[PDB]
Amino acid sequence: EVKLVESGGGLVKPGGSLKLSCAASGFTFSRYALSWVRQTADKRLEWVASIVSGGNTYYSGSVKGRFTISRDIARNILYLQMSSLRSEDTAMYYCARAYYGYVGLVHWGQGTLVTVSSAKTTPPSVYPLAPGSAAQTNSMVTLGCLVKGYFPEPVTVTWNSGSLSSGVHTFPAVLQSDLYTLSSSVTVPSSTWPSETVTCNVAHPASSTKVDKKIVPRDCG
Amino acid sequence: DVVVTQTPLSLPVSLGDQASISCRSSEVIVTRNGYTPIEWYLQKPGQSPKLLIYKAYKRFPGVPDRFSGSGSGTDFTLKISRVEAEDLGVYYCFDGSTVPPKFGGGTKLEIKRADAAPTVSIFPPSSEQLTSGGASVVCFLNNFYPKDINVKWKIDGSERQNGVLNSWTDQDSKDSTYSMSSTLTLTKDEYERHNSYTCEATHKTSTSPIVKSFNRDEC
Ligand SMILES: C[C@]12CC[C@H]3[C@@H](CCC4=CC(=O)CC[C@@]43C)[C@@H]1CC[C@@H]2O
Repeated sequence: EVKLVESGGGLVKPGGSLKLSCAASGFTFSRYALSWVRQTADKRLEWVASIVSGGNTYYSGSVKGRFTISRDIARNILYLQMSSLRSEDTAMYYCARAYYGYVGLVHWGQGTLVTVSSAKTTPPSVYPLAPGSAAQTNSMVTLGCLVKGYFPEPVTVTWNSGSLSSGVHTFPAVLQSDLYTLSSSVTVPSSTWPSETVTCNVAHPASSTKVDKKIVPRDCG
Repeated sequence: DVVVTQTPLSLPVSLGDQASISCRSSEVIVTRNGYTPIEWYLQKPGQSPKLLIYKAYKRFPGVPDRFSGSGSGTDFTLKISRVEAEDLGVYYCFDGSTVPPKFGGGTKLEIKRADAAPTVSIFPPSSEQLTSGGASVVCFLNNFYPKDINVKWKIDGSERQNGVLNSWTDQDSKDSTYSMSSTLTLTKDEYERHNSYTCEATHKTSTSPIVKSFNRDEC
């Protein structure tokens, strides 16, 4: 099986440097042309650089002179050295293998995220989202969790450690002035809450933060 | 540096119907060893992009025959015979005629389904956040279609424009609906200076806005 896996992404200050890795497996590493493609927030795709079996390397205008793509044939790892990182470089970086020759980009990995900014890493604040009393009760009830003031992306949210997975809607984070905010909602039978516990689990790798917030019905004395 | 223009930006299609996506290159395609360096990719929600068609009309193994590619000189088209729910996602054409190879701006194929109004829920700020001086009122609008929707926040009756943060999920393949989140952020001082809080949702499905609200002084 062909498999390519990116790693190395993270938060970096402008002008800084970062080296990305892409572990290859399931094929003759030096036989194929390997490429780096990035995807910006507007989901647009931009070819970054490629290295063919010949060793020859190529770059995109914006990259030229700042990035360097290389490979360690022995360890079966593709690299992307970055420097003079500009805000414009913030994006999800994927590595892919040509299908053959200069034809097609296949087996892209899950990608690694590169955030270039001056803002400092900030732990998320996790707030529980409880309804309005009880009067407005049908068979279902919707609860939620607000995760705001963290940086950088990403953060993960699960419900009941993952036990609760159906009826969930997690919204893409929005950046408002150097800080992200995200929310997740979950709908459960009104008869099971708050009888049984409903808790959202939020993890923020960048800050090694991990928080579990139980959703408790509003005060109401 | 060539320029690849993709059309349209969004393509709503009914299941069973045909999908047509096109790409024009600001320059005649430069054949490679004869074939044309034209390729199409599909990136499904939360997944990495994948190859569908290459050489302009060649089907990468595993891709259903429902997918076909055609075209010539700057003009190229991706066609999906009978769209299935799972086809949902963003398509991209790729023109690697010269360095640097280029991607079209993408086309979000959207599954057309019966209009459905959103199930709206409003949540007041949490104790914990108030204790910190912040105050965010949240409104969830779930499982609706079409995606176009208007959400107005009213505090004690007046429309609030500043301090809102909206976010939509991609289209769910299970039911073809979209869900949205609207967050109104304020200061604790202000939140306690008013009484009523409401999010009004105007959706094609009704000239009557769906309204949800609560009074800061209640249960
Ligand atoms: C990126 C790619 C490998 C690198 C190829 C590219 C086609 C255009 C091209 C022309 C060159 O002169 C160098 C290699 C490149 C830059 C191929 C398109 C699919 C394949 O994976």
